[PDB]
Amino acid sequence: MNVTIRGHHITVTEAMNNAVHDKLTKIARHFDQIQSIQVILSLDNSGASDGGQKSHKAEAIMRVSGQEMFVQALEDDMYKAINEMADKLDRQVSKYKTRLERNKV
Amino acid sequence: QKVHPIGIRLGVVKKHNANWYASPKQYSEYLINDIQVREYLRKKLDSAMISNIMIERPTGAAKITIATARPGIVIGKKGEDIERLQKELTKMMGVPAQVNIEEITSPDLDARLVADGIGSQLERRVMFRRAMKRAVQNSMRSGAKGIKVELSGRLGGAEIARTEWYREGRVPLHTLRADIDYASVRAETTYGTIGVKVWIFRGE
Amino acid sequence: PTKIEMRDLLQAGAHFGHQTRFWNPKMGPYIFGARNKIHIINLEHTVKAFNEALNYVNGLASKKNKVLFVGTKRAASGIIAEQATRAGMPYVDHRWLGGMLTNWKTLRQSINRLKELEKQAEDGTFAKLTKREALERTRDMQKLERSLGGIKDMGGLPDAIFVVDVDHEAIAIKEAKNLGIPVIGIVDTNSNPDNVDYIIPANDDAIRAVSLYVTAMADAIIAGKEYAQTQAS
Amino acid sequence: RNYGTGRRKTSTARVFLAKGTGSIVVNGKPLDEYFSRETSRMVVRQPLELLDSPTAYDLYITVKGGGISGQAGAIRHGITRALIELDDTNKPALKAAGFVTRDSRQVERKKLGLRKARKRPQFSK
RNA sequence: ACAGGUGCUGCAUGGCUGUCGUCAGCUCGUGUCGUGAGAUGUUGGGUUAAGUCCCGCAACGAGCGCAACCCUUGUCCUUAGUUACCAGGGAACUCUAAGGAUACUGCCAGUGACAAACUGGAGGAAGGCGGGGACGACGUCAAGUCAUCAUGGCCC
Repeated sequence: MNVTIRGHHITVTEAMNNAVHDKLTKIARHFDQIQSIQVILSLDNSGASDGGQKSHKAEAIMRVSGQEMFVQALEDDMYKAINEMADKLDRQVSKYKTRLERNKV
Repeated sequence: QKVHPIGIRLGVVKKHNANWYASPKQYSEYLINDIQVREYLRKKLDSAMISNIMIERPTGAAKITIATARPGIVIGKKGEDIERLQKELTKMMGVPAQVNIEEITSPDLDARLVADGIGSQLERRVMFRRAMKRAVQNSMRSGAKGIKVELSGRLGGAEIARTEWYREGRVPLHTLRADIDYASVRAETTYGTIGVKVWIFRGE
Repeated sequence: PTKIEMRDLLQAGAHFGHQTRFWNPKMGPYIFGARNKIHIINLEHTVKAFNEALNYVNGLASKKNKVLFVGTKRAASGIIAEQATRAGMPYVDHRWLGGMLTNWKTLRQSINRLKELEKQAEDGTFAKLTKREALERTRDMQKLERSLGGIKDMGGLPDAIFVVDVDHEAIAIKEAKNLGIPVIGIVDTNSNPDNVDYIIPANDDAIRAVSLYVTAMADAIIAGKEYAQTQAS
Repeated sequence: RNYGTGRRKTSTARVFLAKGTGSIVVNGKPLDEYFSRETSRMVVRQPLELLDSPTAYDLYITVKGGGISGQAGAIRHGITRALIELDDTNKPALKAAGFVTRDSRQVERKKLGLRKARKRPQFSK
């Protein structure tokens, strides 16, 4: 399973890399059927008419066998964006895994 | 998202506002000098109400046909203001070009004049929807089968810009044989630029 | 023509109500009895109300007023059309469009479109049109004629309405109450007599019976017009 | 001297028909010498042999444009048109095989943002 | 004075663009119903590529979308015949490029609510949207663009 962590308009640091890798390996612990992960960390605006609050973005496009789920999170701080993105991705992994497991019965 | 109403109708029910032929080497020079003429004359005749201008030209001289609703101010007293512009037109253009002025019988049916009037009011700080409704009313009573005017930007000075449009009548954009006049000008307000688009539909 | 006879009303069968389970309890005064689970309308009452209705339509037609004949029932459409045309009166016989009278300013556009289509088919404009396009314009004309053929010459709201089967024409009754225009109606044992001024308790389901009431109304309006034409000279 | 014009893809064959032996002259050369592909060889003789008269007419065919099977189809269509020009009762039997209907199929233009008329650039998921 | 700035802000904007999506939708006027937000129309029976069409129906109508008008291709006709063509100098043919004809469920047989429509057949080059393209609704994503250009503010 691949893990790509790109950064648009921001310099991704070692701390950002760790803060994405630790959560990715946590989701990949419960789901072992993930093909690829691509996480883009962006700074999509300057908050010129709202004072931030959505200035940083963290998006995750993950590909599983037969499906592709994308999640995104806007936030003032990039670390909080990363955590919210990770939580959405974990919830979607759980949703897909339980649907697939309940399709057998 | 929407094609230009005149551009998509150029060959079906409409006509270009330039009617000269040039060899591939001459096309660049003719078009560049033509665009320069248009820009200079549109900046010079800002005070007057001038609609589409047809810069058509034979070999040598040219015949520039300007359509307006203020012929007196354009021409001047006994042709004293048309000739002063004639000399400059020849001075920057090639062989002396004759400029003739045509009259717009119904200024409320020309999409350019309506758009520029809306823009002038907006620049003079007239309430935006007041201007929209005034223009729609005038044009829809002046015989137009349909009008649609669209304002875009910081309407009134709002931080968050928006688009407000007003339709009355048909204005069937997707029909090619519609004879839809269109204009898109800008009002330079103290809080930025407002985009003023006007569609006027008047038959087949 | 101002009075109706009970003998031919009984012969037509205007006293046959519905079964004794669909009746409206507000029809108790007019119901004479129940014969084999069927309500019998009191001929005395229907004739007494019919005389007043005929007097009212005589007085209305003597003043060049318009009373609109409403009935879309399968046993009333053709008869309503015939007698309304005979009396020269507007009618609806196929379907009461919602808002016929409360939205008459919008029905004006459809009426005008129909009339200008009549003009274009009368002056022979089909020699300038195509084959199928003229056919579809003609089809549009006929479709509008079905809906609003009898009310094209109405020229305003009617001064009274004559409805057959109030229960069936409840929308027309509601509009009449909305606009205040009087409504005389034939109302059966199962129907609601409310919102109706000149109620005629009678059987509205038999074509033979409906013909009697509609012809009587037409004859009364005709007599009123004829009398109103006697003071010209 | 019954002449017919046939067209296919891009070729346009002008064929002249005369009652004769069966000499077929495709653009100045015999049929078998001009057409090196047997598939394109059948198509020219298909209408003649359909109604059982291969060696009954001298054909003067001039093809222009098109490839090697488009030209054969154009020649077949032109021969069909000349045969129906010769006889109208030929058409009822020569129509059931679809030899008189012009084939309007043509190279679909390359559309923008596409590799070909229909082919789309790939994108991995 | 200023000029200049490919300096910042596309989350202050205009203009232009992508995208859902050429998906069949999105609305409004008047009327009616509801204290009201709202509803109805726009739902239902069919039918269609299509809110396409018909029929019902408290709705009656309208607008933007759909379709058509546009380009090209497929058959034929007319004007014209060079630098094009070549059947016998020719004015036939191919071709070139302007104007037109044709196609409309027009006809037949059925099914279908006495309907819209559908199924098949003839003729025809083409049959039911003949093939392809242009045309991209209200809006969505604070989507892209201040580096095409213009532009408020900030800054050198």
